[PDB]
Amino acid sequence: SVTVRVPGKVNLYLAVGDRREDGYHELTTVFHAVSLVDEVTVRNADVLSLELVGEGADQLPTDERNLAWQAAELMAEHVGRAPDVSIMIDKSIPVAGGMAGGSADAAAVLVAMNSLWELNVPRRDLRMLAARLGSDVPFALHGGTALGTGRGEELATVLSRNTFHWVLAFADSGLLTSAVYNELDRLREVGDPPRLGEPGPVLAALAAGDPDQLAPLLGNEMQAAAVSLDPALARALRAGVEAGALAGIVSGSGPTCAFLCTSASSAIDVGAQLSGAGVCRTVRVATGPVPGARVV
Ligand SMILES: Nc1ncnc2c1ncn2[C@@H]1O[C@H](COP(=O)(O)OP(=O)(O)NP(=O)(O)O)[C@@H](O)[C@H]1O
Repeated sequence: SVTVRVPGKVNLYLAVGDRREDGYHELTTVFHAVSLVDEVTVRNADVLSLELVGEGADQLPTDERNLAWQAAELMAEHVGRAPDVSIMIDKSIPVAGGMAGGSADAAAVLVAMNSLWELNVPRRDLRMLAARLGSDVPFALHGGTALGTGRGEELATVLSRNTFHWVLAFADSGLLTSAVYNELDRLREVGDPPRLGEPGPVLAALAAGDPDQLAPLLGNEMQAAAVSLDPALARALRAGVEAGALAGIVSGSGPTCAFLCTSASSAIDVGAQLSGAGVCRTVRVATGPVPGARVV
């Protein structure tokens, strides 16, 4: 038996290219792994099986619709083997919370099988499988913080002088990424929504470990479009700041709102205030960066 710990992610920066076709938007993102994690335990078995435990885990498929299952099938096929493993996932990355928990579990399956079967295929081969699986699996292997420029290309590692302290808050209902991109396209036709800074300043603030410098540079071009559809998000972001956060953004298409705090103490206090105030379904504290999928 091998257990791998793998983190969920938040996007600190997301610039979304103008629609082209067939209706694509080129994404430039700064990905940041944070300490809400799943732990995936893989053992040899007679047949592939998958079980998940933890809040929300009962909502998830336990067959080939689950990326972790597809990961086990791909890793085994890659080494000409049958995927004869049992997979147990202790899920603590909030479900449907926009932090790419199925992608983290898939990355963890790759790493757990690599270690369990004593194969030790190189990291390059794992990144290759992760790309086949889906667009967030590569970052779950990578972990830390990284800048991503587009579909294939390597992620670029960004090191920080100190850890950052987050409050992460999850709305009781997610939005379809489809709809948010539509409202983004429309807001741009009808007007001029926020267009982001360049990502170099964001990387410099991260490198410096300076949350006061990072805070006004967090951004997400999808946020306006989310907030257009669910205006409640606007009051939630304001509430988090009223609670003492430096800044808050929506991550991705939501439902994660991410609030950068000055310290672990501050995040505890901001988190308490936000939980008390009921603007969100779930409120959690976290630190980042943390490592990607690794055997524990
Ligand atoms: N172990 C898993 N494998 C694959 N899909 C999953 C898994 N868990 C949840 N999902 C699916 O993805 C949605 C729930 O999200 P989850 O994977 O919990 O983080 P997320 O909300 O997907 N973040 P993102 O990848 O950024 O969209 C639902 O439609 C689920 O069916």
